[PDB]
Amino acid sequence: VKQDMPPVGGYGPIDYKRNLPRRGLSGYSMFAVGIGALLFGYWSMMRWNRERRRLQIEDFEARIALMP
Amino acid sequence: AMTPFFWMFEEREKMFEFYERVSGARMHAAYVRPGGVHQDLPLGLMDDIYEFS
Repeated sequence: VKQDMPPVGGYGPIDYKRNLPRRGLSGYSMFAVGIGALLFGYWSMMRWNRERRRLQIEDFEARIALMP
Repeated sequence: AMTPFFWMFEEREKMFEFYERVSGARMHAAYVRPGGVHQDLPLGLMDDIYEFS
């Protein structure tokens, strides 16, 4: 009998092809994401700065009334 | 470019293992005499090359 190493009935298929997911996000919408986060931060920043100006004028009134 | 070197050297270590199972040497397997190939491959190797593919 003969006992070499053949392919056992023909092997299954072998992949070789390239693949890229191209993800993605449709980058103009990603610019919209960035500009939205930017303007979100500016809105909250504006609110906090004006409330802190209010409190800083209160500390001004403290130093004014305490002074004489 | 440190790391892709290392991913593909682990793959090359697998192929050094295949050369070792064929001949015995790590790298400098002589193994190809004139007049055909000497000391043909042992039973149980083609499936391993298929898995590696």
